[PDB]
Amino acid sequence: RTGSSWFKIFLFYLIFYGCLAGIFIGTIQVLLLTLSDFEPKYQDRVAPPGLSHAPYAIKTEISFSISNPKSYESFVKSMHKLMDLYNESSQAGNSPFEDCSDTPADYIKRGDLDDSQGQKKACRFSRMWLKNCGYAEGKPCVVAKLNRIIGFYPKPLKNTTDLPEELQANYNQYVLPLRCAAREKIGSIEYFGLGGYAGFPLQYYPYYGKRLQKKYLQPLLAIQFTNLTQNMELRIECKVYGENIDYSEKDRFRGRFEVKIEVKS
Amino acid sequence: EGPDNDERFTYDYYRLRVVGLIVAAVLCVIGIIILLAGK
Amino acid sequence: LDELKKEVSMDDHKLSLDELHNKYGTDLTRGLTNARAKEILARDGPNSLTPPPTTPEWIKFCRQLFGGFSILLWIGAILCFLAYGIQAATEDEPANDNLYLGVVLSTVVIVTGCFSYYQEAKSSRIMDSFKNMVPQQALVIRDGEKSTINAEFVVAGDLVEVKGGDRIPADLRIISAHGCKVDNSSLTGESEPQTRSPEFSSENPLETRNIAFFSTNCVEGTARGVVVYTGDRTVMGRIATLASGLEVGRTPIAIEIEHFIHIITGVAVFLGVSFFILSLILGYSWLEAVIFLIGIIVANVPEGLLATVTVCLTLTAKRMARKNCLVKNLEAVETLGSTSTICSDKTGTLTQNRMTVAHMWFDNQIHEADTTENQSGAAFDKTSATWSALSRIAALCNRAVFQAGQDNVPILKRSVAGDASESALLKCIELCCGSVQGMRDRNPKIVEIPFNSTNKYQLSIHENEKSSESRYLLVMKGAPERILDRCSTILLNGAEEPLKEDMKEAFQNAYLELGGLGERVLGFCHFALPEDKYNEGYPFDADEPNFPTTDLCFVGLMAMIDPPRAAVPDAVGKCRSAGIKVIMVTGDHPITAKAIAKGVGIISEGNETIEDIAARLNIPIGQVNPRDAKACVVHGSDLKDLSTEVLDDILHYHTEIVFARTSPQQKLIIVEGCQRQGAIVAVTGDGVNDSPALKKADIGVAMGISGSDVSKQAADMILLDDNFASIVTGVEEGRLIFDNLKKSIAYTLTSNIPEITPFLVFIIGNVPLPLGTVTILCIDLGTDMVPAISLAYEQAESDIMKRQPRNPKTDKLVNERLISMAYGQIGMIQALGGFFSYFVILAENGFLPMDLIGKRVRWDDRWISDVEDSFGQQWTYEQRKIVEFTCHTSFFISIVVVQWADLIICKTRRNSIFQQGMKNKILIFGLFEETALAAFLSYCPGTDVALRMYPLKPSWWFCAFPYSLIIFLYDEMRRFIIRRSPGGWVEQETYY
Ligand SMILES: *[C@@H]1O[C@H](CO)[C@@H](O[C@H]2O[C@H](CO)[C@@H](O)[C@H](O)[C@H]2NC(C)=O)[C@H](O)[C@H]1NC(C)=O
Ligand SMILES: CC(C)CCC[C@@H](C)[C@H]1CC[C@H]2[C@@H]3CC=C4C[C@@H](O)CC[C@]4(C)[C@H]3CC[C@]12C
Ligand SMILES: *[C@@H]1O[C@H](CO)[C@@H](O)[C@H](O)[C@H]1NC(C)=O
Ligand SMILES: [K+]
Ligand SMILES: [K+]
Ligand SMILES: [K+]
Ligand SMILES: [Mg+2]
Repeated sequence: RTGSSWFKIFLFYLIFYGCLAGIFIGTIQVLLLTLSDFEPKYQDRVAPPGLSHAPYAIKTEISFSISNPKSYESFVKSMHKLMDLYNESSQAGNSPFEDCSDTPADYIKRGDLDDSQGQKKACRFSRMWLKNCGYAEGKPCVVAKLNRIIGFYPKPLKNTTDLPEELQANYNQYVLPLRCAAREKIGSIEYFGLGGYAGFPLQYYPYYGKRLQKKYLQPLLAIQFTNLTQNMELRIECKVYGENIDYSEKDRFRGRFEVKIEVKS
Repeated sequence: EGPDNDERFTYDYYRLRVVGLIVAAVLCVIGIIILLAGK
Repeated sequence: LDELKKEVSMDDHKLSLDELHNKYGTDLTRGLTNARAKEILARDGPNSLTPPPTTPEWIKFCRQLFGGFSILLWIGAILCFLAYGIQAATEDEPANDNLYLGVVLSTVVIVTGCFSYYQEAKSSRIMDSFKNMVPQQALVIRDGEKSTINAEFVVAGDLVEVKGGDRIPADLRIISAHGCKVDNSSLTGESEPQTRSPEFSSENPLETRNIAFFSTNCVEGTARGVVVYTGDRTVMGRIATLASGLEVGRTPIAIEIEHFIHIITGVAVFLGVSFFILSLILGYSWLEAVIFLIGIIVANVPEGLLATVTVCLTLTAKRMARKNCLVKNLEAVETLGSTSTICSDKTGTLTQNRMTVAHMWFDNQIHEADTTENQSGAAFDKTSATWSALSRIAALCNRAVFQAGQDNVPILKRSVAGDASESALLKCIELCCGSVQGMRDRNPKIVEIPFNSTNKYQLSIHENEKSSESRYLLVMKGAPERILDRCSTILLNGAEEPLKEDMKEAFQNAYLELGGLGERVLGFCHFALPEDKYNEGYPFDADEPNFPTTDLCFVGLMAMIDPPRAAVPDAVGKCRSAGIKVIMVTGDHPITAKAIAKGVGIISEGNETIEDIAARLNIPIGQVNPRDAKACVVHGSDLKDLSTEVLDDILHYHTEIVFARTSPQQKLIIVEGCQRQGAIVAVTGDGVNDSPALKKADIGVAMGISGSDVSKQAADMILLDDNFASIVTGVEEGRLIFDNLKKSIAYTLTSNIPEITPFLVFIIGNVPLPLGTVTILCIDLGTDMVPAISLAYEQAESDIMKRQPRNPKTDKLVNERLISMAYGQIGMIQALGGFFSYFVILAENGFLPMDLIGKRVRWDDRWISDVEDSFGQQWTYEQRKIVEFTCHTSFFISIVVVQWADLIICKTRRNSIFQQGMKNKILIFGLFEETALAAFLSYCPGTDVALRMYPLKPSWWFCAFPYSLIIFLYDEMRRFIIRRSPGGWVEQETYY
C-alpha cells in the first residue's frame, strides 16, 4: 500500500519476471539441443517390458454378467478401440507397410536409428490372425500386448533345461511365449496369435520409434478363457518368458498380467 | 551392439548408491572437521 | 485491582501509646489474652502471605498448539484423515499415504508446541521469597508472660518483643526500645542501621523511628511493640502482592513472532482457498480438491521456522551465560537490544554498596583515593610525613576488624565487623600501609573514649611505637568542625604550625567541596602528650577528663561514599551513545543520589536542575524557567502528590532524570510512566524494593552477588558477577540477534515458493506432480534446519551500538521488503531451477516438455499400464512413477543447491560476501551437512519406500547450478546498488 510507487514496482516485476522467463526458456533450449529426435537418452526405466491388455480393468479385474447386455459393453469399448487400429484399410500399399512371414521369423534390421532413410517399413498384422475374436459375451477373449521399446530385441528362452510349458510347440528360435495360469485350475486356456502360436513373432523387432516408424503395428496375442466355472473371482496371471524379461513384486505389470475374471451370471 | 545391445537398457544403480553414500559420509566428516575448529 | 497497592501507605505512629491500645484492644504491659488473641486470629486471619493463583502448565502447553501455523497444520492433519476416511469407504486403498501424513503432521504440531512452550517460559516465585522473610516463630507477651509462638499466629494488638538478630514478624508500633537499630534495606535499599524508639520523629511513617516493618530485621538492641498490621496488610506484604500480582505481558520479540505469523497465515489461507475454488471450477473432484489443499498447507507453512527462532535464541543465551550473564527467559535475550530506556537502582547496582574513602585533605591539599573494586586508579600521596600521621590515626582511632579467615579474598571485598565508616578507614589504611593489625600491635591502646552522641568525637591513647619515645600518643576523630574547635596547630608537610585564620578558611573550603561531592567528611587530629607530665605508668581516666582534649594538632580530613562500580561510568556512556535514556530510581537521599548521578554520567557536566539555576543566579526557583533545566532531581515526597500526567511531563521535559527517596511502588510508577510513552524499558536492581519495578519492566536485570533473593526472582536476567558492562554486551547481543533472525527468516521463507509453485502448475498445467508433500517436509524439517540456525552466528555488518534503538511500532522483524525479496525475487528463481531439473529428468527418459501438458489424467490412471512417451514407447504404471518420484528427488536436491546461494546471500543484508567474508564455521558446517543429508536421503537403500526418494544420476545434481549462481550474482548486484546509493529505491524496496 504505497503512493504512485505502484507503477515503479510493476515496471520492475514485469522486466524481472520477463528476464526470468527468457532465461528459463534458454535452459530448456539447451536441454533439447542435447537430445536425439529418434532415441531417448535413458531407457533403463522402461527396460523390462510391461505386458498390458485391452480390457480396461476397474482394478485389475473384469467382472460382468453373461445374462446382461450392458454388463460387458464397457470392456467391449476398449477392446474395440485397440483392434480398430489393426484394420486392413489402415495397412494399404507397399508404403509404409510390408508383408512379412505368416510364421514367426527372426528380427529385421532396417539400419540404424537414422533419418538417412525414409519411414522404416513395419510388418503388417492382420486382426484376422486373432481367431474367435461384438466380443465374447460369455467367457471373455482378452487381448495381450508387449510394451514398445526402441531398439529392444525380445529374446526367447532356450530349451536347455526345464520349462513351465515343458517343450510343447517350442519354437525356441523365433517365439516369445505367453502362458496364463491361476492348483485353482478351474478354467480352459486358449491362445490365438501370429502363425497360430501363443507368442510374439520376432519379425516385428526392433521398434525404431514413433519418429522413424509411424503407423507401426506391434504384435497381439488373443487369449480366450472358455472356463466351465461361473460366479466366482478367478485370479488369472498371464506371464511372458524370455532372456530380457523380468518381473517385480511392486510393478505387477512388469512382463505379466493380473486379471480377476468373474462371469457372475 | 546389434541384437546383443542389452547394456542399453541397464544402469548400475548399485555402484551409484555406493559412491553416493561414500560422498555423503565424507561430506559429513569434512563438516565435523570445520565445526570442531573451536567447538 | 493493584491500583490500590500503587499508592503510599497510611499509618498510626502519630497516636500515643495508650491511644494505640484502645484501637487494638490491647495491653502495653500484660499483652493480649490467650482467648482474645485466638479470637482475633479467626477474625483477621493468619499472619501469612498467600501466593497468587497461577495458570497450570497444561493450559500453557495447549495454548501454543493453536497459534496460526499449528492451526493450519491441524487443518492439514485432519484433512489427511478426511481424505483417508473417504478412501477407506469408497475404493479400498491399501496405501498408507493420508493416514501416515496425518500422523506425521500431528507430530510436527506437538513437537513445535514444545519449542514455543520452552520459549514462553515464566519462572516466577516472587511471593515465595517474601514468605521466606517471615520468621518461623515470634516472641509475644500474653497474659503478662513471654512465649514463642508460630509467627502466623501473630495478630494485630499483641505485644511483640525483638532483639538483635531477629526478623520483624509483623508491622509494629514501637512502645519501648533500648539501643534498638534496624536494617530497613527492604524498603530503601540502604543497609545502614536505623534507630527505633517509641518517640514519633517524622510525619512520614516510612521515616519515623516508632515504626518497625515486616521484611526487615533487628540488627542490635532490644525493642517491644504493638502489632498494627499482619500478613497481606503489612507495608511489604502489599509490595509482595503488588509484585507477585503484576500481569507479565508480551515481550517485544513475542509480538514480532505473532505479527509475521499473521502475515504468512494470511497468504496461506488466501492461496489455500483461492486455488481450492480454482480447482473445483476446473472440474476437480472433492476427493482431489482436498488433497491439493493439504499440499498447499504444507507448502505455505514454514514447518521448521518457529523452532529455528527458539534455537537461535537459545544459542545466543548460551554465549551470554559464558560472560556471567544468566538468562531466565529466552525472550529476554532480545528485549535488551530493543531497550530505549534504562531505569536503574543506585545502591548495589551502579554502586559497590560499601562505604569507601574517596578523598583526603592534608597539607592544604585535596587528595583523591581510588574507589574502584579492583583498584584500577593510581596513588595520591605516600611521601608526605603528614600522610603517615593521618594514616596512624585512621588505623589507631578505629575499632573495626576483619572477620577471621578472609586473608584469601581481596581487602575491599572482605567482611568487616564494625560500622561502615570505620570499615572504610580500615580498608583504606590496610591497602596503602599494609597490615593494620600490625600498627595496632606496635602502638598498644591503653585507654579510649568510644564515639559519643554528645561528644561527637572518638579518642584513643596509645604507647608510641617509637623506641626513643615509647611515650603516650593521643588520637581522635569526629565531626570536622568539632575537631577544629580542639586544635591549635596543624601538621603541615611534617612540622607543626599555628592554626591561623588562613588555613582555617582553607579547611572550610575543603570541607564544603567534599561535602558537595555527597561525601561524608571526618576530622582527624592527634596530640603528643608531654613526657614529664605523663609517666610510663600514668593512669588515664576515660570517664572523667584526666587528660587535655584541647589545643591538639589537626592532621587532616577524610571523606567517604558508597562509590560507583568501576565499569559503571563507561557502561552508562555506552548506553547513552546507543541512544538509550538512563534514569536513576533510588530509595536513597537526594544529595547522595545526585552526586553519584554526576559520577556515573546520568547527569552530564554543565547540566542543571531548576534549583541549581536559582542558587547560581541567586533568584527564587519560581522565577526560573523550568525549560532551561534539562536535568531534574525528584524527591519521593513530592512524587507522591503528582499525578501521572505530571509525571509524564517530567519524563518528556528532561533528558537527565534522578528519582530519589522513592518507595517500591514509586519505582513501578516511574517504569509504567516510561512505558506509557511507548518506550521499551529495562530495570536494573538488587534489592527487594526493586521487585515491583523489575516485574513490570519489559526486561528486569538483577545483580547476582549483591542481589537479594526477591530481586533475582523478579528479574529476567542475572549478572552473576555484578559486571554492569554486561548490560552493554546484552544490548549489543540483543540487536545482533534481531538482525540475524531476519536473515534466518528470509532464508527459511525463500524456499516456500519452490514448494508452492509445483502444486499450482500441477492444477493449471495438468502435468505430473513435480514435488510431493513428504518431499517438502524433508526440506523444512531436514536440510534447511542447520543452515537457518547458522545465521544466528553472523557478525554485525556495521557498528550496531552506533544506531538508535529500533522503533517497535515501525521497525518490524518481518516486513513487506522481506516478503518481496524472499517470495517475489529469490524464491521465484528457486522455483524455476526446480522445474528445470524436473523437465530434464522427464525429457531424458522420453517425455519431452511439450507432450507433458494435460497428461496427468492418463499419468495418474493406475489402470493404464501403457502410456506413450514422445518417442512412441509404452510405460506401465509403476515404471513412470519411479521417474516421477525421481523428479521429486531432483527437485528436492535442486532446492538444496539453490539454498546454497541463498544461505550465502542471507548472510548479509547490506554488505558484500567479499566484505563480510566466510568466517562463520557453523554456516559452512550447515552447507556440508545439508548436502550430506540430501545425498544420504537419495542414495541410501530403502529410502525409496519410506520417503519415495530415488537415486539421482551425477548429471542431475548440476541442473540447478546455473540458477544457484544467478541468485548469488543478482543479490550481490542488488546490494551493490544499496551501498552505492543510500538514497532509497533498492533500499526502501528490498532492504530487509
Ligand atoms: C475398423 O474395423 C471394423 C471392423 O471391420 C470397422 O467396423 C465397420 O465395418 C464393419 C465391416 O467391415 C461393419 O460390420 C461394422 O458395422 C462397422 N463398424 C463401425 C463401428 O463403423 C471399423 O469401422 C474400422 N474402423 C476404421 C477407422 O477403419
Ligand atoms: C506463480 C506466479 C504466477 C505467482 C506470481 C506472484 C506475484 C505476482 C507476487 C509474489 C510476491 C508478490 C509481492 C510481494 C511483496 C510486495 C511488497 C508489498 O509492499 C506490495 C505487494 C508486493 C509487490 C507483492 C506483489 C505481487 C507479487 C510480486
Ligand atoms: C471359434 O469360432 C469358430 C468359427 O470361426 C468355431 O468353429 C469354434 O467353435 C469357436 N471356438 C470355441 C472354443 O468356441
Ligand atoms: K513449507
Ligand atoms: K519483567
Ligand atoms: K521453507
Ligand atoms: Mg540497591
